[PDB]
Amino acid sequence: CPLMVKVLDAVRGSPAINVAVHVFRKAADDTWEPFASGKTSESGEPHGLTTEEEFVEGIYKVEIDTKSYWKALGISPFHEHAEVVFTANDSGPRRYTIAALLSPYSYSTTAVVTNP
Amino acid sequence: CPLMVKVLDAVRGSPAINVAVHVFRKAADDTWEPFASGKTSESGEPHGLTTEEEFVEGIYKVEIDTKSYWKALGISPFHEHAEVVFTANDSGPRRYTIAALLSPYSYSTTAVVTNP
Amino acid sequence: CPLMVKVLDAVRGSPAINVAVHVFRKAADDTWEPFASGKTSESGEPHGLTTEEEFVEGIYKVEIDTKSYWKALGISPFHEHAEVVFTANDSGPRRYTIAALLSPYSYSTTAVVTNP
Amino acid sequence: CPLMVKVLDAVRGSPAINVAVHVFRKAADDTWEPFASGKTSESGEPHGLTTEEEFVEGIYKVEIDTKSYWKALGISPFHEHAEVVFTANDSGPRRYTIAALLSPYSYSTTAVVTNP
Repeated sequence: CPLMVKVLDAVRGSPAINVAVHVFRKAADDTWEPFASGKTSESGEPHGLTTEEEFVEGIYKVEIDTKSYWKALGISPFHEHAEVVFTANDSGPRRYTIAALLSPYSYSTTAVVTNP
Repeated sequence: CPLMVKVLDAVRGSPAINVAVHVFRKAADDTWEPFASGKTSESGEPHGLTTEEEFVEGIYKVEIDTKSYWKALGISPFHEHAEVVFTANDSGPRRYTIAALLSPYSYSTTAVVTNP
Repeated sequence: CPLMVKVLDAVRGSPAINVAVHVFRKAADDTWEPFASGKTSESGEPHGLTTEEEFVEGIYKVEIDTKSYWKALGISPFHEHAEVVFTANDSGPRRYTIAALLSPYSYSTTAVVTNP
Repeated sequence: CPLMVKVLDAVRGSPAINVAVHVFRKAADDTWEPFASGKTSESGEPHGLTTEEEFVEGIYKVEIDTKSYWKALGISPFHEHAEVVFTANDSGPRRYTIAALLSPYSYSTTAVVTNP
């Protein structure tokens, strides 16, 4: 898969299960059009966000719904969500893995880009 | 100041000077209204963002312009920008410190909230 | 595998290839005895550090040689190395994954523990 | 002060008060010699670690006692402790700020070095 997102819970030391991930694409008119949507599973990854034939070049926004993940566990988090905005496939096809690591009051993101 | 943002460079080990930071406030109408803006100075921070009587309750979005700091250094970074979205002063007035730690391909955000 | 370490490069957005990882075990006499040794490969993981039959309970030290990885690329890093000290298998058998994310002047570690 | 260490709590969003921090100095003989020690106060930092004429060139190891801060809060954390090992004042005198950001299962360290 061209796009992979991994979400980790830094307070409980495990993958963040059922975190909602929404991918959008900046559409011609500077509008963000909905491009993919999933919920992480056990592993911490949402399955099959896109395919290599639809994952065209563009500016994608990956938005992770962090608020809801810590409110169901009883914690009141600082952020409303986590988002990553990046230009993809501009210089040619790559595979991107976005890693988010969560804590009620901090989050880190890292991209690991590869040449298929 | 009620809102302070500190931006740091993890490649060269110093504060990121002249990063533009913009603060918006979600307006009645789900609209983001510009509410403050500044550049990081020698210490890694934009001065005077706002005042304790302007900083009222609301959903605030802090946008750090990441791409322009790495590009001026010869680096082609992953992210378009960095943004932090949080609900402020809900519970009563506090002092928020946002810290941003930058690398071409990764960034962390941490919030330190202080007593009303 | 019971023990897995993943090392990532936050400045170049890829796995850290050829990073030396040494695992020790606090031996009866508070001495650290050498327990395993590897070098990461493409993926960012050293292969086969230990087996489930030797990975007994104990206090393990995972030491990552970060200095050498950034000096060969021309950068002069802040830390001499990165280390993670943890108690393993105390409450029963688990699988531990240690993730280190690197930058000349910062590093983060995260453990993702699982019940085999 | 030439050496300042700031320790922060990522679960509750505040500085970690009363974390014990110890600084050692690798002695002639590859020996670690105790060289300073303190507890984080209300602001997340131990005061007076050392003085500009005691802080000379050398390999320094800063050890943050992580396990005891999480255990006093009812949390059973992953790491025994946190340590930062760096060569100081090599190149001439500078001011180092070490920041530690804690979560039960993850920690980050960042160094901010300032002009001789």
